[PDB]
Amino acid sequence: ISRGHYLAIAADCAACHTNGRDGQFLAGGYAISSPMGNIYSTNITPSKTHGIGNYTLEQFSKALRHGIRADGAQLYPAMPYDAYNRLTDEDVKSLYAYIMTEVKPVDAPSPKTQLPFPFSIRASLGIWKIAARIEGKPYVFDHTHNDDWNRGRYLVDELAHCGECHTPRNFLLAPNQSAYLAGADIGSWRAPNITNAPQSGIGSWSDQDLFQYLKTGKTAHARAAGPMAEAIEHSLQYLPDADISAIVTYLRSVPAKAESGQTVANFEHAGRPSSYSVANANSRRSNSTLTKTTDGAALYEAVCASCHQSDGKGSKDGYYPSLVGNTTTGQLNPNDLIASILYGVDRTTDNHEILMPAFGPDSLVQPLTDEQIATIADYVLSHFGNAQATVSADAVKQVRAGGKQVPLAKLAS
Amino acid sequence: NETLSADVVIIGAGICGSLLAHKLVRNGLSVLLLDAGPRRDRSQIVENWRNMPPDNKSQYDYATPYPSVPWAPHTNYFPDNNYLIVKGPDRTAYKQGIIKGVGGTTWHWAASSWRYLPNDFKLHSTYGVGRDYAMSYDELEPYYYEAECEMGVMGPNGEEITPSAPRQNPWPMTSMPYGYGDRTFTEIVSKLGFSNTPVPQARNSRPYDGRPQCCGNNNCMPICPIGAMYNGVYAAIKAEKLGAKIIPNAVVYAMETDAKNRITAISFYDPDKQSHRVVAKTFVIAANGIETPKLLLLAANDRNPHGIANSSDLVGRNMMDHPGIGMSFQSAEPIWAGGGSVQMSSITNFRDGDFRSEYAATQIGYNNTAQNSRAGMKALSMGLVGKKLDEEIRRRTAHGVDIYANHEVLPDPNNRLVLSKDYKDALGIPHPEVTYDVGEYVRKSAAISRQRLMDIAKAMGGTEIEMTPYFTPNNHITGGTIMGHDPRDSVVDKWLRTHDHSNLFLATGATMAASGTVNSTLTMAALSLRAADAILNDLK
Amino acid sequence: RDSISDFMQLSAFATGHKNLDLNIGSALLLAFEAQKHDFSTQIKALREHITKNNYQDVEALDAAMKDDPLHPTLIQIIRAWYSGVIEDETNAKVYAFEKALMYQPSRDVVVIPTYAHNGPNYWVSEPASVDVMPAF
Ligand SMILES: Cc1cc2nc3c(=O)[nH]c(=O)nc-3n(C[C@H](O)[C@H](O)[C@H](O)COP(=O)(O)OP(=O)(O)OC[C@H]3O[C@@H](n4cnc5c(N)ncnc54)[C@H](O)[C@@H]3O)c2cc1C
Ligand code: HEC
Ligand code: HEC
Ligand code: HEC
Ligand code: F3S
Repeated sequence: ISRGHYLAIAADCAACHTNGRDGQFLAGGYAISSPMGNIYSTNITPSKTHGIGNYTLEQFSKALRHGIRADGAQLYPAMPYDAYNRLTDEDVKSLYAYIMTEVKPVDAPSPKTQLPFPFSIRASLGIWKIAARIEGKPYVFDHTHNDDWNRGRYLVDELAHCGECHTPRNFLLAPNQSAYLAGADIGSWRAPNITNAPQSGIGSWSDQDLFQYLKTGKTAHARAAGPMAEAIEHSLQYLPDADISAIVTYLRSVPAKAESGQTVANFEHAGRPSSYSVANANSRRSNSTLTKTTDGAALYEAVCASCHQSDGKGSKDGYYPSLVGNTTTGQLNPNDLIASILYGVDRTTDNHEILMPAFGPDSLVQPLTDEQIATIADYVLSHFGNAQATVSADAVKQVRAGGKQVPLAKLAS
Repeated sequence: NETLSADVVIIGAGICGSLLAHKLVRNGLSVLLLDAGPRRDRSQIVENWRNMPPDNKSQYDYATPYPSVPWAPHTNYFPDNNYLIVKGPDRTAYKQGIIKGVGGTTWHWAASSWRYLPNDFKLHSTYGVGRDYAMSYDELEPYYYEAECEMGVMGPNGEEITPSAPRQNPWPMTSMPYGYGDRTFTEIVSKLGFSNTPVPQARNSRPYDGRPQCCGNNNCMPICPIGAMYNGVYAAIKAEKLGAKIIPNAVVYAMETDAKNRITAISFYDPDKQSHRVVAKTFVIAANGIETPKLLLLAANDRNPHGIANSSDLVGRNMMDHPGIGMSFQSAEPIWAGGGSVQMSSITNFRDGDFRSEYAATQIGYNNTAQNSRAGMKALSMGLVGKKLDEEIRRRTAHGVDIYANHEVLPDPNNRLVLSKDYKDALGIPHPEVTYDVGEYVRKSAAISRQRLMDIAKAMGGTEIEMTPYFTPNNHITGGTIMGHDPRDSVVDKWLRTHDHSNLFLATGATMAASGTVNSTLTMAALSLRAADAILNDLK
Repeated sequence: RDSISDFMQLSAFATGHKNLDLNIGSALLLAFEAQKHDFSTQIKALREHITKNNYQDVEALDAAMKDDPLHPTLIQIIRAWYSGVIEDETNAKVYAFEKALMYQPSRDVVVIPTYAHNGPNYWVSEPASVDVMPAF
């Protein structure tokens, strides 16, 4: 493929500028759910009327690396232009050539993003950029390290922008470089610690396990879901093996950031040899539409035990993951387990699709309530995952609403 | 309440009613969906089947996991609840199962979604027996495809299986690979001269509609634990998400007709027998081939003394099904039933032919349900202990074979669905009563089918052959409100609208003028979508 | 707990399989005692016969004790462990499904329906031989 096409795949720019499966790609219209509202990605196809067809190289570089449109209006930081701020000039011009040559134009205006006051005016974003300290001298190789480490750092920081989700934000929704890659809460999902910490981060992961997870999202201890599944499916699965190896090499050198209340790695939680009672279920016969089934073990058996086995160790061929020794059930923060139950899993890699059905209110297979989801999650954590984690119905309700509201969003009220 | 007004009101949240409601609410209408039965949870039914006794698993109990409510009871044949009374020489051929609730009897089904042959729509014109449909196969083909895409039907996409229904589009998914039993049966019957071909199933050979791929749980009847197959509760959920109101436990019992014989309102009961009145611009009855004629006959008025839409005296008559002949034996070589769904293939070689002017066309099939429960029960019944018990269980699980042969019955006016004069339910509504006879058509077809089944057993080296001496039901009820062009010889017209009332549609399988050779619910869904088009045309 | 231990050893001898669930065994003992009020005495008599005549396995006990009144109790114990039910009705209590001993001899090939074998297309493989008892 072309160099610009490769850089566009690595930057994952065609995932948020494409409105899902439909919405011919790079036409925009995708609604990113920011804490203040909805931000719509603009038209990117080289249309001379509705797209960026009249963008020069300088204007495209300004939009990509500084968040300024052609007319001078500031771009919302739903653009990772803080991450793209350090792209080399050659990479920027390759991306410009790819946009202006490879992709066909689309003449259809995207929905206008409308944010509540005081976020309505896209002029205070200059103050935000000044406060965030995003500039931003182009990337140069650190000669003290080898080339693989430098390419991995460029991919993680500039192209694949991992820190957009794995680095927590401060009060002003700006990157917190002190807690680099220490995990964050992005909407209803949470990006875990991916530092070199053995117990809290991915330090205890083997190199082959990390490579396999980044290439496919499937590992005996970790399966990608939520934003990670789409990141892998749209961008990471198409990268060369050299790029994934460089990413792993750089990730192994990221300074460790420890969590509070961590003793063992998220994938090192053994399963308690305990389960439900078949006999006790005989009372619940003739009780259609389960509402007297308040037992967590019985609920897991009825809803979850078909695919993940009754002991929670999953299928033998690995299609259904083992909940025992799982990085999602083994996390102290049960956010991702709740999100998995509420929304299921979906990942198309190599034209083959994992799907776990959703079990939220909108489920087609088995709609569960907040209390039932919390009970099942408590059973899973106690018996298969982290025994120190707990789930309440209010936590499930909060995950349903898009996570906890950030303090800054109080200004829009 | 006392108003419950809506643009369209559908009586019955089965697959037909829920699909109709979903299509109607997708097109701007306001829909009120009523169901006599309760709401059901898939996981609760799964728990109920798991705790169902192993003898009820060995012999196919498909109704115990669904509790029967006293106000809207459904049929249970492990110990018989006598809800559906059957009489006649072939009463045993009409003891078929239904489920009442939001989702209906499609809650438990093999999900075999079939298209009828074109000649099945002109049976009388082609062979001189039976009746013709009010519409041709080409008219229902778009609705066939619409139903298949909505439900997600697998199929043998690139394959010249046999003369079958011609397609304009391929199946949404391709049929999943056979298990060991289906491959062995296909080879054996191919050596025997029979064409064993994949069954088109509303199953997931890949993730589809946000639901998982089929992992071969082999419990399609009576409940899928993971949702890798289509249930009408999906259409009900999708319709309710779009604004349709669903009222469970709403047993419709009365209808009011004005001076133009147009339904102005309906009255439905509740578990405490409080009457509620519903007014709408269009009324649809999507209940059953048994419940729809029962409600039509129960709601007789002074304008309609013999029943609603019963001016031709044909409501409840012409009851049809597929009379089957079950058979079980122990194969000489292992078959290992259990890999895949419960019904993965069938012999479709005799679906059509010039013989259909003398005896019925047949469908021969092999049952893919696991034989571990039956093998365990049988080995325990022999008083074996120790290693011999385990060896017997394994051998009978590997060798047990179940075969069936279903036939086509002609629409006979004497196969009726009169209301029972002896039995009533908790609401004082009479129980349904069907007098059933199979006819010389099916009797000759069944002689030939019994010969064929014996041939299949001999080719497999069967032992302990047990062929049922009576005809068995197949649970998809056709006939009762027949369709046609003449108001004096049919109940509904080409668009499933009653000839008596222009305000009433019957989106049910009772409208089909021929039972056909294979399962008949995809035809019911296509007809419901056709009626949806007609209803939208009337109200727009 | 002495009665429960006696029942579990008698069950391990009768079924011939040592790995018997103790909660299923406890429920089975409770239901058997609720059904028969002399069940413990019959268990003690069966164990005394086994330990006195030195029966190597349940085959020898069954062959040498066909006419004794304790044979129905042995057969009932075997059937309750293998099938998970004690009575013979359609509303009988099920004490073991997917852990019942009749689903085990063919478990390596045949599915226990509402629980999944490994993967959505596992059946494209060839099954094992009928003459190989798997495990347990
Ligand atoms: C074991 C089994 C296996 C089957 N296998 C297949 C198969 O392989 N292939 C196939 O094509 N078909 C199969 N069928 C048949 C098919 O799956 C459905 O059962 C049938 O076609 C559903 O018809 P329906 O949607 O019209 O109504 P149903 O789903 O039967 O009932 C619709 C609803 O009507 C409601 N209702 C009834 N009376 C009233 C009233 N007075 N007021 C309000 N609501 C009322 C009920 O509560 C119910 O919810 C099978 C059926 C069974 C039982
Ligand atoms: C870009 C270079 C990367 C890299 C190396 C990783 N991520 Fe993410 N990630 C995101 C979410 C929501 C999750 C949780 C998974 C779940 O919900 O099932 C993850 C998870 C990971 C892991 C696994 C850690 C574990 O203990 O589970 C790893 C190794 C990982 N990521 C690395 C979210 C996102 C993004 C959304 C905006 C983006 C971009 C990335 N991740 C990018 C990367
Ligand atoms: C009952 C409600 C549950 C619960 C609590 C969980 N599952 Fe599943 N699951 C399925 C698949 C296919 C996957 C992974 C993706 C794949 O490999 O393609 C999962 C994954 C999970 C996780 C996350 C594991 C990880 O490390 O991220 C969790 C916490 C989880 N599940 C819990 C498949 C299915 C099902 C299909 C038959 C069903 C039913 C369930 N899962 C049910 C549940
Ligand atoms: C899904 C997240 C996302 C990713 C990844 C992303 N963009 Fe955007 N982009 C946006 C959003 C949102 C905006 C507009 C918000 C604003 O107005 O502040 C935007 C604006 C732009 C603009 C300004 C044009 C205009 O009309 O506003 C350009 C140019 C652009 N993106 C190009 C790119 C390129 C090149 C890439 C790398 C392939 C990329 N984007 C990656 C979301 C994304
Ligand atoms: S039970 Fe479900 S998983 Fe498949 S075999 Fe039947 S559709």
